[PDB]
Amino acid sequence: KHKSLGKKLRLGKALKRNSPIPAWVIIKTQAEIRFNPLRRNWRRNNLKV
Amino acid sequence: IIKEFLATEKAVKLIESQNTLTIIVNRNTTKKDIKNEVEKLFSVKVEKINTLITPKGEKKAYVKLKQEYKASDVAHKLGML
Amino acid sequence: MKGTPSFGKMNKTPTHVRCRRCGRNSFNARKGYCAACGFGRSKKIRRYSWQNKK
Amino acid sequence: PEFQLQRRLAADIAGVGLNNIKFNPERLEEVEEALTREDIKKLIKERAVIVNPKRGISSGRLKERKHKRRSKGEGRKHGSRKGKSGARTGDKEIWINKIRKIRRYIRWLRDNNVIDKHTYRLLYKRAKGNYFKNLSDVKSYLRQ
Amino acid sequence: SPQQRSGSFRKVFVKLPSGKSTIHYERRKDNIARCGMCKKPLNGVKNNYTYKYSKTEKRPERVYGGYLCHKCLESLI
Amino acid sequence: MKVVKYVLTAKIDYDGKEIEIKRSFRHRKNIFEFLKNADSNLKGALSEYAKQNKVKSSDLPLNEFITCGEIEEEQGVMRTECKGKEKVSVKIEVQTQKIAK
RNA sequence: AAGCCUCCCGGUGGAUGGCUCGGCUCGGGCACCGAAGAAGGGCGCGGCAAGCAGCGAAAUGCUCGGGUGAGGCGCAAGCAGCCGUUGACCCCGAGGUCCCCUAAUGGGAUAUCCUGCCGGGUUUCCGGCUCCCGGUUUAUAACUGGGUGGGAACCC
RNA sequence: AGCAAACUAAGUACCGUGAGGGAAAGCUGAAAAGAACCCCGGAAGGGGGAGUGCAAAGAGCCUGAAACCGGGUGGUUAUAC
RNA sequence: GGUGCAGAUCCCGGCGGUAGUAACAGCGAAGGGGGGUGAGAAUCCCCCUCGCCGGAAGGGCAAGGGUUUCCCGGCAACGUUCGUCAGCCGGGAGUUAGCCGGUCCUAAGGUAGGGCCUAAUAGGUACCUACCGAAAGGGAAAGGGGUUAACAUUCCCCUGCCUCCCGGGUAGGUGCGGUAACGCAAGCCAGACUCCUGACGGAUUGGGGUAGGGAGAGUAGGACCACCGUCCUACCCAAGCACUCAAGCCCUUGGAGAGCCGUAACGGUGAGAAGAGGGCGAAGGUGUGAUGGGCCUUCCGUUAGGAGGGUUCUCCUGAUCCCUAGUCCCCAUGAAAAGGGAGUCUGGAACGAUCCCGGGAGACCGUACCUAGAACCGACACUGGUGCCCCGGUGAGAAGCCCAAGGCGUCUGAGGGGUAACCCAGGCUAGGGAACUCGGCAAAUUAGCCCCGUAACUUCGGGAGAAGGGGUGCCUAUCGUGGUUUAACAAAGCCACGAUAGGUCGCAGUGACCAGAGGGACCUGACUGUUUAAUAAAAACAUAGGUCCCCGCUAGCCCGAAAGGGUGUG
Repeated sequence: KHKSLGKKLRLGKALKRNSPIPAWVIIKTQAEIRFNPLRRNWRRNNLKV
Repeated sequence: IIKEFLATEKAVKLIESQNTLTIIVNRNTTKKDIKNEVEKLFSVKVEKINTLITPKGEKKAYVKLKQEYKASDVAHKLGML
Repeated sequence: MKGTPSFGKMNKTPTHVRCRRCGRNSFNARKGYCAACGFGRSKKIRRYSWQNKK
Repeated sequence: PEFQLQRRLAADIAGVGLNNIKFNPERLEEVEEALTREDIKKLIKERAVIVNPKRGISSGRLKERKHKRRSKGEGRKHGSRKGKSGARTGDKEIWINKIRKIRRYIRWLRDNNVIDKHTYRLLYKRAKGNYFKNLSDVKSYLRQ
Repeated sequence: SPQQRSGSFRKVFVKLPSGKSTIHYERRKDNIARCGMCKKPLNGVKNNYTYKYSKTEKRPERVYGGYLCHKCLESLI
Repeated sequence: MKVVKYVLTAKIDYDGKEIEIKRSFRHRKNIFEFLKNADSNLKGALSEYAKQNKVKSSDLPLNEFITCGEIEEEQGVMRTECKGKEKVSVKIEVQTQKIAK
């Protein structure tokens, strides 16, 4: 799989990561239930190129 | 320049079996000197260097020492083992 | 056929890729042009006076 | 209770299909504790993991039917032929084998002085003209 | 990444006592060296994909030996 | 590993001199393939002989070296004699040897 | 029994009422930024850190003055640790560092990534490299010193 | 309603090959004192008994309407709108 | 004053009735018994067995996706039902290159800066200069055996090769053999010019290989044993290095005809045939690589391991894969460059390699996984589309049917039923045989191969598989023709095809499967081709043939606002 190093070499908001809230933040904020409002799925959602 | 030393379960097996170290370095992409950065910081000799870029924003090097030196002593000095 | 069978041929390389200047996926690859900021044959930012209602 | 890891690791160590790997029902607590490829190699040796061999099709019926077809002509006859005559023996291959045998036979006779150049040249043209139907036909002509 | 004629398939088992089968891809054969108007490559001249560094092994030992035989030549001396 | 190996010895007999050449095989059907022509193969064996020891122009330019006679095997030892034109004679003797550890 | 009407109790639901660190309109001030690299974007930085905000490999903040006086480690309350009475945090003034793309500018990028040639010390690294103008030097070689893009509306 | 945006990220999520289009969503209490402990349950801000508070529509938390559904009160019902 | 709602196919929010109803069938698959885990099993796990695919439902890899990959732990939501399971949820991890690809070159094509134009540019562009344009075109050099839970021409072991740079020698500077074609360790560094690989269509055929697939003998292991003794599995080796080569083309001699030589076929020859000698020369093969492995197997301890045995021989068949030559065809003549090698000259120094030996170096970026009846696009875990490359019997066959290797019973809802009516697919029907109907629609009939036989008409090629008639199984023996084996012919062993004689059973011998109903007459378009993606495939469009018009190139016809441009490298 041939990635021209703008997506695989720079890693972050360009082909990296989709993660839940860290567990210690959920305890600290005492939140009733704490979600990531930007969660997506590889199969249903779409990632820009 | 060196950033961290990787001590996962794959990294531990390579120290004991292949005499290699696994480090995370800056990805400055004009590389001649990871060889002489470790040869200066730890006073060892390097035989081979194989480098990699992980999918989560890191550059990982597999530096293999010469038979006269043990990668266990370098790891033990850092406290990995 | 116009509908479902022809949407299957929409899995090649896209017509528009990322643009360095604006960070939007609007760079027309085949023409050397960003269809959002003009990067490629405009030094000025592409901007029109109809671009919002008055 | 899932151990698809052990079935997967055993099939490539043994080089067989993943459906050829069977466990020992009486020693499953021992298979369940295997985690590495070194563990699995030992179980195959200790017969805790059985490796089935691949099979083949028995050839007893085929050998007997082929022998009858060869020697008594049974099953070769014109109620068994589905394809065309030229798809069973091509006509060009019939001619290639016929004219090569004739040529290399009279070439031997000329090279060994049984016949002269004029009879060799006369027979060479007749063969090309389909004058003979066999190599037995030329040697009956040779003895006049 | 499927088939391409610019590569020939080989499979090996005759000179062979081990037990497996695979496929090797090599590039098609070369030819005696090229441009063209006079159009005759030569006799005794060598062309290989790599070079054995040879010098007189890849050329005859006449006056114009590697250039061409005595055909397109004497109007050059 | 490999078991059994077939070792061929040819005693080249041209005028005055005498050359002995060795050659191994692996499957006993190659022995007859080597000897099927025995003119190309023996001449190409003499080249390797000259390159190793020294000196060239021994008995090379001989005309067609007439293949061989008939192979006869008495004690599992194959033997044959082959000649060519004149002043060149060869005696061939093939030995089977089990390797064993 | 299927049921039917009325009220009570409960469920489901989220109207009504009250609230508000958000808007909306007027008055009054104030008013250019950029090759000393802008505005805009992309990737990074927290002990455990996903987002916003802040910051840039010196990266949840470094130095010097002034104010303040006992807590501080943002939204955000956990586990663990530390900073501060040798005056911290915070506020104001002045400095330092300031990744890549970007007018983007040594060359190239349908690669936010690659790759040169001179000069300097010398691991790193730091400077110079279209259209014009006034000069140097042999004359098309080379060299010294000096517009481009952004801005809600208003303007020519 | 007020700017499209009073809130865990508004031109944010999400839709389009693209120019472009474009949401939803406020409220425990003065103070978390956010329900120890015991029985049931695989578990569940789940059930029961307790306890905190001026007061538990107690986390799906101010007030809590109607439609709709379930239980009950009072009339009445299988020869007839 | 943003001031009173029952209506606007009103806007938004919540909720009924239909109704616990349709659907969870159709596209050619299927489960059963025993045991386990768990609070809870038609649905998860283990064993036995049964069924289905087997030119795809198996194997390998793209564009696209973007972590879906691997391990551990879960089940509030998610999956057409359930779920203890998962492409879901929580926590940890995983992608290694001088030799693979990008990177480089140019193609059709494009852009920037100058010029010319434009009121102006973010507009046009024939010219000049530069650059861009292919992860299936060109493009220096690697293989095997092993190793992880997850990577491997990338890591380990063994054996190598390329480019450049050092050090030590040597061939050369100042050397040889052959009539010749040619044979070879042949100097160095700086230029100039030239040549040849790179580097190219379609059709058809021979020759040589290789993968693969078979038969027999033997040694180990397995399966069956009512009686026979047969059946299955293993038996095998890379790149590099040394040697060898058929076709073809060359070199000496030789001197042929009213003829010779030769092919599968065309053919060759005094401008020099046959015959004799030779030179250059594929794919492969044989040695070495390798007392190295990996394959089968026995015994002991059954922890850690340890100790043995075998891995041989004779043949056949065979590519749509590979290399090598012919021949034929075009109002088709079937890419360009970087990068390679060589030759001939000019200048310079006397030290010096294109050959052996030792040493050093070879940036940077991609690499996990799917690649599709659940990982891509179609709002979905969508029967569509996007894929390309590959794969024993019967048989002409990659067809239909049956079965290996490999995979599956998740094209993910089930159970009961003497199984109602009815519907979607299928089988058969006495007597009649189109009486049905707009119409023989649908269904039926025929069907493979060999031999015989074949009309009118005709553009003389066709019609034509016209029409029509006969044969076909099994068993017991034979014969003929040809291939192959160190193999003229004849013998021997294997193998293929075509026939012959006799015996025999059934309703039926292309016994299933596969598999044309035929004939006479008229209209219409000559023919092969194209068309309304999603109600029209046609007599419509095109076509070859015919015929007419404009124009001598600063033309004719057409595009532009201009500079200019297409036809026109005509």
